[PDB]
Amino acid sequence: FKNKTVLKKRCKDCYLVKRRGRWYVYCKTHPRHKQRQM
Amino acid sequence: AIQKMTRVRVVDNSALGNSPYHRAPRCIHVYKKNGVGKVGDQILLAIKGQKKKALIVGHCMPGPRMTPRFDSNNVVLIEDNGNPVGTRIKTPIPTSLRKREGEYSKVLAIAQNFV
Amino acid sequence: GKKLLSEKKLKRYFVDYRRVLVCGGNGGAGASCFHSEPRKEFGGPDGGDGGNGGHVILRVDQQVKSLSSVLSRYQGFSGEDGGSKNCFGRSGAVLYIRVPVGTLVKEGGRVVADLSCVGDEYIAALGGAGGKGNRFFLANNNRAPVTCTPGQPGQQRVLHLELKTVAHAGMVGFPNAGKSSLLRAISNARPAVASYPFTTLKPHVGIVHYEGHLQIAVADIPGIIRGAHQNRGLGSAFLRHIERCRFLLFVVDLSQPEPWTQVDDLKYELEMYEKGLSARPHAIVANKIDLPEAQANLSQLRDHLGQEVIVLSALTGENLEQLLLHLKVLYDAYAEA
Amino acid sequence: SYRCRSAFKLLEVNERHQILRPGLRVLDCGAAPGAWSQVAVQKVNAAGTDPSSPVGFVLGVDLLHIFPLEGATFLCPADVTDPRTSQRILEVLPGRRADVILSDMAPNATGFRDLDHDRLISLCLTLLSVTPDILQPGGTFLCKTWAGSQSRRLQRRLTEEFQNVRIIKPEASRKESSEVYFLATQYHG
Amino acid sequence: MRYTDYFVIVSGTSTRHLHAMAFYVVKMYKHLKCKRDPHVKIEGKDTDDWLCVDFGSMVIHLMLPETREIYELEKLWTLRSYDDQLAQIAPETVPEDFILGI
RNA sequence: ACCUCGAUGUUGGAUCAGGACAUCCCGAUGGUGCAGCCGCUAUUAAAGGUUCGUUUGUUCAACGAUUAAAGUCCUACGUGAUCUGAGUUCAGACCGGAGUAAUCCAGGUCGGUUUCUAUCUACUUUCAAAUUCCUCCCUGUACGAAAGGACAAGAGAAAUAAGGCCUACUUCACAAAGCGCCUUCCCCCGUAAAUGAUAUCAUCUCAACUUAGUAUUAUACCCACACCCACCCAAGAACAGGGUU
RNA sequence: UCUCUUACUUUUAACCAGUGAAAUUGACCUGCCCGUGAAGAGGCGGGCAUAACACAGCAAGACGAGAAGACCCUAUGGAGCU
Ligand SMILES: Nc1nc2c(ncn2[C@@H]2O[C@H](COP(=O)(O)OP(=O)(O)OP(=O)(O)O)[C@@H](O)[C@H]2O)c(=O)[nH]1
Ligand SMILES: Nc1ncnc2c1ncn2[C@@H]1O[C@H](CSCC[C@H](N)C(=O)O)[C@@H](O)[C@H]1O
Ligand SMILES: [Mg+2]
Ligand SMILES: [Mg+2]
Ligand SMILES: [Mg+2]
Ligand SMILES: [Mg+2]
Ligand SMILES: [Mg+2]
Ligand SMILES: [Mg+2]
Ligand SMILES: [Mg+2]
Ligand SMILES: [Mg+2]
Ligand SMILES: [Mg+2]
Ligand SMILES: [Mg+2]
Ligand SMILES: [Mg+2]
Ligand SMILES: [Mg+2]
Ligand SMILES: [Mg+2]
Ligand SMILES: [Mg+2]
Ligand SMILES: [Mg+2]
Ligand SMILES: [Mg+2]
Ligand SMILES: [Zn+2]
Repeated sequence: FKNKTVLKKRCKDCYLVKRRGRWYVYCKTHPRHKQRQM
Repeated sequence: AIQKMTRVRVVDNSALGNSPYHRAPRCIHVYKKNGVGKVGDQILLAIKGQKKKALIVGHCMPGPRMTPRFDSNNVVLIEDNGNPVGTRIKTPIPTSLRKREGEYSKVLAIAQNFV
Repeated sequence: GKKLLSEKKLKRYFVDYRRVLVCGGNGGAGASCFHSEPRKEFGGPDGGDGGNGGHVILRVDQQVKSLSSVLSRYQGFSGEDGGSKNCFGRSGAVLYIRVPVGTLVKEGGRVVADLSCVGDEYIAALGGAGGKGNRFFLANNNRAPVTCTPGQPGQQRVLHLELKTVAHAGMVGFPNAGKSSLLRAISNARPAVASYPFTTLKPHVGIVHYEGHLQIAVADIPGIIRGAHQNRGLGSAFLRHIERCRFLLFVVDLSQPEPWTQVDDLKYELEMYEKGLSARPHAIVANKIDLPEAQANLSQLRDHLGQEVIVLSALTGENLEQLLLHLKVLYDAYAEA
Repeated sequence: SYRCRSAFKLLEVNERHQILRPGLRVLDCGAAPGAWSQVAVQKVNAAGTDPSSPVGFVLGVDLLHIFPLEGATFLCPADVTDPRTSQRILEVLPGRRADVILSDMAPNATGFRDLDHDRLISLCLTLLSVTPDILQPGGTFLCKTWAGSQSRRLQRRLTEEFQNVRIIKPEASRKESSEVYFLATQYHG
Repeated sequence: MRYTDYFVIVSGTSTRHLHAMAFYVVKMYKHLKCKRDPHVKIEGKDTDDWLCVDFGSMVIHLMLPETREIYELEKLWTLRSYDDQLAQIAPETVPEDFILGI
C-alpha cells in the first residue's frame, strides 16, 4: 500500500473501494498498484 | 572476575604467551553483556604490540561451592576461529568448562590436568 | 515458499554489462561564525570543520548473481557541515555496492580490478576532503573570517562493470544441438529446453558432483552461428563467460548432413572473438544418436573427426558416463596448478 | 593551504633548527593528507617557486590516499614495514639518496597507552633498519614517538648512529598530549 | 581421567569433506538417539582445519593431516605427563629473597 | 523588536530526569527488480531499551573495541538555595604584535575566594500485567545449479530491570550488606478474509452485517480494634506498630 | 579515585530539661492543568480538586535571601597615569 492524497487507476483490473472510511485501490494482476488515501 | 585493564597469566606452551616481555598481558575487552568475566568467558588481550582473543580458565575470585578457585588469572590464547595457538596446557583447568555453553572441547583436548 | 517459474526471456532481469559513473561523498563543511559570551562580548572566530566524504567500494557478494542491482549513477554520502561552538561535521558513512562473483571492472580501456574471489573489494571512488572552518586560519595576525570552501567534491569515475560467469567448463554449439538438454541430463540444473531455436538466452550454470567431494561447473550459453562477427543471430556477446572457463564442450548435432563442418565453423568464430580460444583445449561431443540418421552418419564422423570424439544421447542418456570420465580427466589434466 | 594543523608543528621545529633548506632532498613518511608535505615543499623549493634558490625533491608514502601536490610525488598505498616498498622509494629519489627523513607516521590509537607505544617505537626501529640505503651521510632524521618505557631504548640506538639526539616537544603540539619528536642530525655510518 | 570413555581422532581430505563426515555422524546419531539422551552440538564450523563433536561418552576430532602433525592428540592421551611437548617447557620459579639481577 | 532574564557570569560535565514521534533496536502489516539469506520502500506502534575507553575543558569530531540498537528533538541550548570550575572572565607575569609613552590585543602560556540555619507551594511506598541476546531442536529441512541458507511450535542457558532474602561464599558476625541467592504473569487496531445491495455481475461495508479482535480488563495485596501503667522488640527520628500466658 | 559500594565508631542529628540569636517580612483565608499576559500566574479566563491540625525530610517553584554590581551606555560627574 502506497499513501497517496489523490488516487488513480493503473489498470482495467485495478478497482476503487471505500473501506474503513478511506479510499483504496486494489489490483489482482499487479499488487504493486495498491494505494491508500492519506 | 577479569575486567578491563586486568593483568592475566598466559598458561600455554604458545610462543607469544611465554615470551619474555616488559609488560604483563592486559585485558582490553570482555565479551559479555556486563563487563565482568568469569571462567569460560572470552576476553581480548594486549600482548607484545598486538590484540589477541583469549579464554578465561580459572580465577582468584570465589565461585560456586565445589568449583575450584585458582591463585592466578589464567587465560589460554585462542584464534578468532576458536583454534588455540598453543599445543599444551600444563596448568590444571576446571572440569566445569565441559558443560558450559560454547567451544570448549578443543581446549579440553589439549589440557592434561582436570581439577 | 516457492520459486516463481521463469519466462524464456529472463534476459530482461539478468544483466551482464553496465556503465556506472561513481562519485564519492562531497566535502560539505563551511562555518564562518563568531563566538559570543556574557563577560567577553567578542569571543573570537568560531568555525567547525566539516566531515570527509564517504568512499564507494564494490564489495563482492555471492548472492546477487546479476548486475541488474547496480545503478547507472552512484553518489557517496557527503560529510556534515561544520557548526558553531567549534563543532565538527561527521564524516559520511561508506557506500557499498554489491557485485557478482564473476565481475570485472574496466575504467579507460584497461582493467582496474578483477574481483573474481569471495570477500575481495575495490575502491570505486575516494570521498572528498571536508573543508575548513573559521577557527582554522585564526592566528596572532588574523582574528578574521574565511570559511575556506566546501572543498573537494567526490571523485567522478566512469567504469564498466562486466560479468564473466565463472565455471570450470563451458558449452559451445549451434542452436538445437541440445546443449540445454545435455546440461539437464548431467546436472540437477533445469535450463529451459525447447525445439524452437535460440533458447536459453541467459547463461546457465550447473555443477556435477563427484566421489571426492569436488564439484565441476559447466555453463550453457545460447546458440552460435557462422559469422557472428557481424552481430548476426544472437551475436558473440555471450562468449564472455567462456574466457573464464578452463575448457570447452563442442556440442554437435548429427541431424545436420555434415556435422564435421560444425566444429570448423565453431573454431573460426571463437578465433574471431579471441585468438587463444581456438587453441584452447576442448572435447567434442555428439548428440541425438537415438535417431537412425545419426547412426548412419556416425561412420563418416569416425572417418573425419576420429575415435577421440565421444558420442552421446541426451534424451535417452546414452554413454553419459564416458562424458563424466572425460570431464574429470580434463579437469585433472590442466585445471590443476 | 594546510590540510591539517600538523603542519604548524613542523614550522615551530624548523625555525629553531633550520632542518629544511632549498635544494635539499626530503623523504616524508605518513604524508597523507599532506600537511607535512605541503610545508616541506615551500622551504626546500621543490615546487621551484624561487628561480635563484635550488630545487629539492619530496616523496610521501602512506597507507591512505593523498591528493597530488606541486613539486611532490607520492606512492600510496605503501607500507614501510614491507621491504618491497623501499625499492620503489629508492628508484624515484634523485641521486640514489634522500637527505631528510620525516616520520610523522603513527598507527591508529587503540586507546591503550602500552599497546600504542610499542607499535610506534617498533615502526621507528624498521625506519632505523632502512636508513643506510635511504639516508645520505650527514642527513637529518625526525620521528614522532609517544612517551613511555621504551622511549629511552629508542634514544640509546639513535645516539649510536647519529652525532646528536634532540628531544623536542613543540608548543603547537598539545601540552597535555604525550607526543614527543626525536631529531637526529649528522648521520654517520 | 574425568573426561570421556572413548577418544577418537579421524583425518580428512578437504575442509568440506570434514563437514560431510561430522554432519553425517550427528545426523545418524539423532536417528538412533534415545529420547532422554541429550542433544549434541558440533564445534568449529567456522574453522578451516579442526572440527570437533562431543557425545555422551565419546569424543571425536576431525582434522586435516596438517593439524595432526602439530597437535599430537593421540600422544597426549595415551601417555599423559610423559610426552615430549611437556618436557621442553619448564616451570619458572621466582628467586630467593626476591631480588632480580640483570 | 522589547524597559521581558542575569550583580555568585557562561560553556561543558556529575546526579536525577519529564515529555514529543518525524521509530535506532525489539512487535504487527503492504509492496518489491521479495528463490532462501541478507536488503530497498511505506503504514502502524513510544510499554521497554538505546555500551565502554583514548585525544581534547569538549559540546562536536576522530580513533579502538563492542552491541540488538548504540535514534531525532524539546524542556530558561531541563536541572549549579543538588555538586565541580577544566575552558572563557578581576587584580600578577611572559612570548608575539600595536603604540613616543602610559597602556592595549577576538592570539599563545602560567596562577587566581562558588555564601544561604527552608517561611510558603509542590513532593516524600500507584501498579508492575519483564524485557532482550544467545545456543539447540525443526535442520542442516523447505528453497536453491551449487555456494548458501529459512518461518511458526518447542527446550535450555544467560544479561539486565523490578521486588525480596541470608542457608552457604564474601565484607563481617545476637545483625547489616554484595561480589551471593529467590521470584517476575494480558494484547493491539495497521491489515487479511467471506455473504451481499445501491450499481439484480462483481465489490471486505464512512451499507445493513459475518470471523481473525477480548476489538477491555485483571486477578492479586490490605481489610477485628482493649490498656494507651511499665518492659521488650526482627517496629521506630518523635509519634505510632507488634509481643508481654 | 573508580567499576560498585558496604560495615562500625565519633561528631552532628532526633527526642527530654535549661538558656536563647540572625538575615528576612505590603497584606495573605498562600492548590493542579490549559489559555491569556508576545516571554513571565497561587491570585486573570475555562475546567479540575478540596474537613481541620502538628512533626520529619527534599530542594522543582516563590524571576527565593544577601551583599562595595560583572557587562553596555550616559553625565558639558571624578580620580590615577602618560
Ligand atoms: N532425439 C533426440 N532429440 C534430442 C536430444 N537432445 C535434444 N534433443 C532435441 O533437441 C532440442 C534441443 O534444444 P535446446 O537444448 O534448447 O538447444 P541448445 O543446443 O541449447 O540451443 P538453443 O536452442 O540455441 O538454446 C530439444 O528440445 C529436443 O527436442 C536427444 O538426445 N535425442
Ligand atoms: N608503517 C606505516 N607506513 C605508512 N603509513 C603508516 C604506517 N603505519 C601506519 N600508517 C598510517 O599513517 C597514518 C598516520 S600519518 C598522518 C600524520 C598527519 N595527519 C600528517 O599531516 O601527515 C595512519 O592513518 C596509518 O594508517
Ligand atoms: Mg554566540
Ligand atoms: Mg539451449
Ligand atoms: Mg518602534
Ligand atoms: Mg529586569
Ligand atoms: Mg508514526
Ligand atoms: Mg526554547
Ligand atoms: Mg535551581
Ligand atoms: Mg599553585
Ligand atoms: Mg535540622
Ligand atoms: Mg530545647
Ligand atoms: Mg539578620
Ligand atoms: Mg501558564
Ligand atoms: Mg504572587
Ligand atoms: Mg515542613
Ligand atoms: Mg554601577
Ligand atoms: Mg568634567
Ligand atoms: Zn488492476
